[PDB]
Amino acid sequence: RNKKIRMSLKKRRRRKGKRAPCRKK
Amino acid sequence: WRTRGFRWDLCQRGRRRWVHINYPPRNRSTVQMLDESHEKLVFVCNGYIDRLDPRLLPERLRKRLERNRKAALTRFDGKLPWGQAVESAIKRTHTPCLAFAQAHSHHLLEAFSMAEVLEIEKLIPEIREAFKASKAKLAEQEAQDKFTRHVSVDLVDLREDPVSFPFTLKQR
Amino acid sequence: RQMMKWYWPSKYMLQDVQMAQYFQMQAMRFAPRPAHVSLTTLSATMEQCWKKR
Amino acid sequence: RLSFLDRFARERIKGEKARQLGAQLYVKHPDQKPVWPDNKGLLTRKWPSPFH
Amino acid sequence: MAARNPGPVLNPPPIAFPSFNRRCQKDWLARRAFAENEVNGRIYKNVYQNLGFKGPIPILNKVGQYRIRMRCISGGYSRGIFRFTRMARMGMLQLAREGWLKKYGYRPGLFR
Amino acid sequence: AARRVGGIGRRCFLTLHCSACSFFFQTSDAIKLILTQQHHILRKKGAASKFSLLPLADASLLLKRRGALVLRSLHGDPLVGSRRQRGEFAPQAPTAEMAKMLNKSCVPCPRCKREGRWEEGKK
Amino acid sequence: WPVPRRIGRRQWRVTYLKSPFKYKYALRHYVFEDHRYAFAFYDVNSVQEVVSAALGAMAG
Amino acid sequence: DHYITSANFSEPVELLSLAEDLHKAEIYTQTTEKLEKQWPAAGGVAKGIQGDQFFDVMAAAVREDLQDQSRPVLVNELTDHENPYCMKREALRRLVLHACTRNCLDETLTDTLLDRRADLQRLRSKARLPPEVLEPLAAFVGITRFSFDRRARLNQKVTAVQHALRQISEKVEAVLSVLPENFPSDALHPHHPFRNHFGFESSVPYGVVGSISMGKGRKKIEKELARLRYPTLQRVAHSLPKDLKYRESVAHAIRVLERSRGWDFESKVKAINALVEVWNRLAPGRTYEKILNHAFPVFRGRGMVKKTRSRAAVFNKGLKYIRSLTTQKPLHA
Amino acid sequence: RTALESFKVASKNATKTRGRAWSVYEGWPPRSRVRVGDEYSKVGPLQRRAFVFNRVDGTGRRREPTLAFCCGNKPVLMLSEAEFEALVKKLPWIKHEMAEFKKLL
Amino acid sequence: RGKKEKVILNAEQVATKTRLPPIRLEDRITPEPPATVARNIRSQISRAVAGWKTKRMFTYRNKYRLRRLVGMTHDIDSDDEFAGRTFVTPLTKLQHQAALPRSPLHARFDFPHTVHYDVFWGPPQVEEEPNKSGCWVSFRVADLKLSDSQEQRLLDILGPERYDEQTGVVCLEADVFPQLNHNAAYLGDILQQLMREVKKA
Amino acid sequence: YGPEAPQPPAGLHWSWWELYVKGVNPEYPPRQRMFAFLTAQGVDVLEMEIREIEDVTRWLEMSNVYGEKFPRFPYDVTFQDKIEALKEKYPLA
Amino acid sequence: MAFRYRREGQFTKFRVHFDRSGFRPYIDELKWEIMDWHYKRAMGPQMKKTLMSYQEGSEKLQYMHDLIALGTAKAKFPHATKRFFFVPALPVTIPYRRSSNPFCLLSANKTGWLQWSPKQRVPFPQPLGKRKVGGTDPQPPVFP
Amino acid sequence: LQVGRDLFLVGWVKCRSRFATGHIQGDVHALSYMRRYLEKHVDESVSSVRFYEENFGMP
Amino acid sequence: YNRMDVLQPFFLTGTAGIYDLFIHVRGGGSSGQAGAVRLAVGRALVSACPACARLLEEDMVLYEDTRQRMPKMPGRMKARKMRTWTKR
RNA sequence: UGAUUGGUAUUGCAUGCCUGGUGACUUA
RNA sequence: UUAGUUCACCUAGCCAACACGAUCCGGUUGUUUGGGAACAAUUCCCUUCUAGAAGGGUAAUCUAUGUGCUACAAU
RNA sequence: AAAUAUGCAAUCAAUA
RNA sequence: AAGAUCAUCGAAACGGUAUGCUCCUGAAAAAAA
RNA sequence: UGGAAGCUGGAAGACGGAAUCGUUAUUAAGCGCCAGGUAGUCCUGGACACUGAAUC
RNA sequence: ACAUUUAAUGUGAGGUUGAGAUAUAAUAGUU
Ligand SMILES: [Zn+2]
Repeated sequence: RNKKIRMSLKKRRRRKGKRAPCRKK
Repeated sequence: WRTRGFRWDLCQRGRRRWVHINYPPRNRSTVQMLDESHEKLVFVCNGYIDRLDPRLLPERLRKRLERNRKAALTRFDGKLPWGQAVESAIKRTHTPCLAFAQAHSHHLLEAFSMAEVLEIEKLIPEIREAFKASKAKLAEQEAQDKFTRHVSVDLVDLREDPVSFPFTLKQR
Repeated sequence: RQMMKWYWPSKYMLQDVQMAQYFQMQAMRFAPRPAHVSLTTLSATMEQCWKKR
Repeated sequence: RLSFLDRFARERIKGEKARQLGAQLYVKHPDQKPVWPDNKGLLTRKWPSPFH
Repeated sequence: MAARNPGPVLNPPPIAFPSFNRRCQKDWLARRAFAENEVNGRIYKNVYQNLGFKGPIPILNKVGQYRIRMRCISGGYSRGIFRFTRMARMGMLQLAREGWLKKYGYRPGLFR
Repeated sequence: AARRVGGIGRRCFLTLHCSACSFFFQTSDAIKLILTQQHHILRKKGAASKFSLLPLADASLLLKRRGALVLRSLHGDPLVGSRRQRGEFAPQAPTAEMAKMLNKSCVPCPRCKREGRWEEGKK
Repeated sequence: WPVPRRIGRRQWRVTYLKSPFKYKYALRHYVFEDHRYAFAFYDVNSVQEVVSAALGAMAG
Repeated sequence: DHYITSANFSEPVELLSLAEDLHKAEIYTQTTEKLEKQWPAAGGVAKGIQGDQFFDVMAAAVREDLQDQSRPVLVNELTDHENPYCMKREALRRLVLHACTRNCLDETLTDTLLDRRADLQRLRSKARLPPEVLEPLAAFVGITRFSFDRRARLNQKVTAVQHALRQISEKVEAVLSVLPENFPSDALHPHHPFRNHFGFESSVPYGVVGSISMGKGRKKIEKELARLRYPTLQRVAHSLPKDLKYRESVAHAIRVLERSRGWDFESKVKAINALVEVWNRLAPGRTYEKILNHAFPVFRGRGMVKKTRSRAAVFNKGLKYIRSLTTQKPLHA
Repeated sequence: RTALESFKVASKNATKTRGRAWSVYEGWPPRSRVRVGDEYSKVGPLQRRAFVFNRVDGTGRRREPTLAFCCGNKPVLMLSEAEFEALVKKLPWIKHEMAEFKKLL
Repeated sequence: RGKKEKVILNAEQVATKTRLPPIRLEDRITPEPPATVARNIRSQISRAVAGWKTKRMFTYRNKYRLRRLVGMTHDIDSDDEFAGRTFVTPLTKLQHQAALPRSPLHARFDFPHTVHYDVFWGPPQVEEEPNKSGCWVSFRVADLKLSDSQEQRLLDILGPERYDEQTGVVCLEADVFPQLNHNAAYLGDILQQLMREVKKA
Repeated sequence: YGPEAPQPPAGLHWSWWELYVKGVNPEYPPRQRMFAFLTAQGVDVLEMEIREIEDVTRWLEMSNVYGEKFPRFPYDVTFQDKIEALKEKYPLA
Repeated sequence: MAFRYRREGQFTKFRVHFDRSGFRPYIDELKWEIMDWHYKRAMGPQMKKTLMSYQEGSEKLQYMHDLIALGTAKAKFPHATKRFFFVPALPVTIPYRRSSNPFCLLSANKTGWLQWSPKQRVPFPQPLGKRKVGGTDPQPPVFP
Repeated sequence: LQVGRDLFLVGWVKCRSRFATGHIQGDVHALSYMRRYLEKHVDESVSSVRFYEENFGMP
Repeated sequence: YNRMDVLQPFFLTGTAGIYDLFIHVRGGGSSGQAGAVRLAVGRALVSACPACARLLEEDMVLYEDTRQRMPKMPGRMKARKMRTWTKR
């Protein structure tokens, strides 16, 4: 899907409490 | 990816057959249904058998084959990448064969060579003896099979308001 | 159950209109209502209690 | 049923197959048919078909 | 187009009596097959999960929930179908314009 | 606070803590500890399906991709599911499940070497 | 006399095209409505009377 | 519709029949009022039901049976409404529709006219108490010798009293033994030797008022489930597989299905029945464990998975193969 | 314990006639089979296993004798008694066809 | 659009033609017997072991191994267990051990509480109103008036979800059956068992 | 002439279920045949469901109007097995 | 929050699943209602015509059926000069559920029949404008 | 429009800043009610009212 | 600018520091909440001293902006945005 | 847990219903 | 309980939503098992090691058009 | 100051 | 919720096509550099 | 070539020629969020909110 | 909670009408 939505899901995980990188690698 | 099928087994390949036949044959005898009980079709045609001799292979290919085959679980189906050396090592023998098929579906079932056919012909009586023994066993087979169901224990005869009318039937 | 509740109900199971059945229903709907088993047994129990006072 | 009866009365049906099928289906009124749902599913294949 | 020979104004078909649709009949067949075989698929999955193996269940290909499609009840079309209506665009339009939804809170005067 | 990993509410859906001490970690660390402490778990329980996972008791093997990928397969993505799992249906903390598994396995706490405890969240 | 308690209004939508074929940019909305209103009786002694009134009040 | 030939169908006869039906409805309402005044329920209907006194039950049953006997049978309505409010309102509505509506506005205002009648307003708060007001409360309390229906409760009490009197003639012990309350719960049905399994039948109406199955009645399992405090899966908790793993699995499944919504009781029973046999005729769990573990080691090596060719290569390369033993158009032409 | 004993007795008595939830599992190849061939139950130069057993039906209620040929243990072809008799009847034609095809080769 | 070519069946085709039609979905409507279920399971397992495997199978097996190691599976120990078929189900046990009042004048709870349930009424309807079969009981721990240990046991047993701290209230729900009477009876039985367990503190 | 009046089960003045089961209203000779066959076999038809009644009606009609080879069920299931199951489930009173 | 009651329904409309919003459907009721409407409109007038065809033996048949069923037949005919009017009725086809609601109009029914009235000034399924309810005109169309 | 919807009247109406016109059809009682409403029950300045082209007994 | 939106009426009326402010806000965003709080503070100040509302009139503190977001339209990506129309 | 009276074959240049684009809709 | 039931043309669009005329088959219909394109190719090759549960390189072709998504801006 | 340790939406005080 | 405030590392440190191992759904998204 | 993630990244790309499109202030532009397609699947369609201008 | 067991279960052997043409005895004895 869209890169922006993928980043949004990663940010949601971070807010939930999982430290995941935001780099689009 | 859309507008495609769902089966990858078709892309894959099934069990390797002992006797290989061009199915449907270019030249074969008239197909006659063996019986109506299970709709088996029978025909006779020409088949070939291939065998591979590891000795007649290069050292590298032979060691790779041994490595793939002698492992705990056979790797790559216990074969080697196709090539001239493997083709030369493989030896093909031609022999007439008898093949069976399933009606309508027309899926190949088995292929029997002349040696197999003659041997089963010579061993026909033993087949009848084994069938007789199995038929004799069928008695106890059915006797044990008829009690294979798990049955629910339900209230066969429940009266109206059993709590308020426990009068008719009672012990002590 | 949820997946088996999509289309219309069968249109060939609709009751037919018959004059004989209409007359039968008209006659039957006036049937009398008898006294209740509870009250009959109450009378019987009253009689028994009076007998065995 | 009404449309086919009208067209049959006016002789506007050409195909004999169509005439026969429509006559067998619509000529007899439902109340007079021995079996109202005489067939179901495909028109030319009878209802309890083990092949369709 | 400004039809050169306009025809009579035809009465619309009955709402509750759709025309024959073998696709809809087969959809109903699949629905009932899934309803009947739902327990057996659960047993299959229980056995596989207990044995710890991710094996296929071919019979579900034929008697599964995923062989069922939402087809229009009044039109028979198998696209643009909502659960809240179970009918396609034209079926919904005919039902709404015939006045069968006034009782059920439909508000034709609302755009959004 | 711009990218602080707690949300505004300091959510810790993956954190687990021991009630006997102040030790706390997350679900991946719990899985790694479970794989490392097989001997203790097997001893308490007491070629074979029971011991098939023993090779994974080596730190170097786990560090190697051969073991790291097994670790990541065992510990999947509880916070990643289907796209329809959003709004009211967003994933919930599996900390309760992880704590129950740890307590039933009787794995020892690294900081106090106890047997039980291991409540959810962070103390 | 119960204590009246008004409840909000709910709605739902189903969206369809305006045409039988093509023209995806022409769309139509079907909007439905519901209303809810709550009345609370406290320390009810005349249970039969209250229930009868509540159930017989329903209209339409 | 043919012209009138017999006066039976004449309009004045119809008006007379409507008037007679309205008169019968008024007579029924008067009779109900007289019954209410003659056999009042002290303390309220709900309190009388909760107390469960013999006199209160007897009076309520007598009043209900008298009302049932006195309820008329009207000509213009096929619904024998037990509520005088409903009967009177329907009669008034029928008369209004027949000979009081000038136009659509009147046909719509009929309902407002009915609702604006003071007598109907009074009768609106005099309907019978529905069972669910107290039946769930009684079930929660744990009362099994109970019945929301007054006539049924009276029948139960009177039967118990008759049985006690049969012995009333070491005698108090026998009388108490015959008393209903002192009957063991295990002995109610042989197949369920456990207590607190049977409850009181609910008096809530059941069935389909109008359909192709208007008088079908309860189903086989529904009849049984209506007579239990709450269902249990003890029916299938026997003859489990001898294999220990399968026995544990089926026991866990039964325990979970006992507390699970979305599953019908018949569905659970059939699922257990099929699962038991499936496990019975399957191979040993330990053997399956060994075979699967040997087939799928911890680490996946190369060449351990069946090779798969591309779909386009397998199929989309033109016509190359057809499977047909008897075909008049083989691929050779 | 007493309640469970009573329930056991009642359930057994009720379910005696219809079903007792027995098991007739025997593994593959079935242990009640009849061998066909040498000590390894192999027939022919290609070493094809053969055994006769009472095959089960889809409902698991009735069984029929059947001869099964296996490439090792996997069954490839299975013949009922009627099918075997039909094949015996047809063999002379099969022999003629095989001879003709051998001459062709 | 034209007629499809007509093929005159050969004598061979007529002689080698199936005498019954293939199984249809209308026939599949009939459920699969347990014998067929077991046979299909055995065939699939045998094929997968024979070599039609996949990486998902390996991952699933590893996950199952982890579950077994943590002890959340039905595997049986070879030495601890290997070296009954009829049992009383938990709900039957609850019913059997439950104590019911002798008459409506006897109370088996003895503490303040409120019982809530929902009932649906309206004009004639063909579909039953969903979500109208559950019932619950609410009470205050202070009203229950237990010792500190018993109160702690009650709170721990009921969990934080069933405990509202603002007003010191605690609620117990029962929506396990589609019938309100059955749910109420189950709720009463579980409440009695909960009180017994609390007193065990 | 005319159809026999229905027997109310209990506390009723009519029953469409009995008429439907007997195939009197709506009239359906195939359903009448199904009712007669089940009664002869010993199955309480009134206790059966609509689904089972329709299934048996269809099976009987197919068998009558296509031959004894039909209907054909998968997994070696038989119409005799279906009839035995129905008889066991709904014994005739 | 400037317009609260205007947006009251927005939350349920947009950001809630149907299965959790509490909104009650209409399909499972209108499905039966439409068929009821069609069946009544098709059968009622024919029933009335059949009833009024003879119009002379109606009372005699009622008397005979009352004798057969009740055995008295004096409920409708106390004497020779009493007239019993027959109200047309049709079978009830929609499986309404019997409910404890004492005010339900179709729960005390026991005959499985409902009275039918040919007169209704207000048309129930009011279409929009010139549209006619489907299945209303069976006469075949005529083209120019 | 509200009055016509309640009275089941048909036809058309046309209102503007200073005038209004309309053609109404329906039952006699409904027409009389509409006439009374227009004459006496209008919440706007009504300096003049006129009725014309009255017909009865239409099929 | 949001702080000034909130606290300007105090400065305009000259009561800066005279009053302690307690605010309960819900919904919207930073600027919307600031505007709502500005309106509430102006209303509270005029209630405290009605004669001083002239100082707020010119600044337009006592104005309630009821404008709502423009609804998205069918056939449009936003309230007014659309795809790029291609000729032929 | 209540199935059915063939054709998704041509003819939108026969039509109904329904849509797109352009035009209009002024009174006292 | 609140629908522009509005009019004219573009022989504009939809017979594949449906109905209804003309005309054509009734197999120009249903059912069963599968497939329904572009991501090649050769267990891709080679090396080590008891076996890898190891290590390294090679890899063409893709006519044009419209619309969306994501990207490139300091010195 | 022995008070707090502080980011904001699209529903709900007629009940959080 | 993001774009926030604040405060660090900081310029192809951009871009993310591509690449066998891993995760989610489902009976089925397989093999593969 | 279902979607998501991770290790490596020798894929183009430095605002894009003739030409060409959207847009009336809680609008443009930016940002996130979510009902529905009754398993999974879009950057489509339909909405929601937050920041939020300039120009004749 | 107090809780083995309704009758069988033999060969190393687990695949019960075969999930199917297309070179390797690969697999469940050897090949
Ligand atoms: Zn610790």
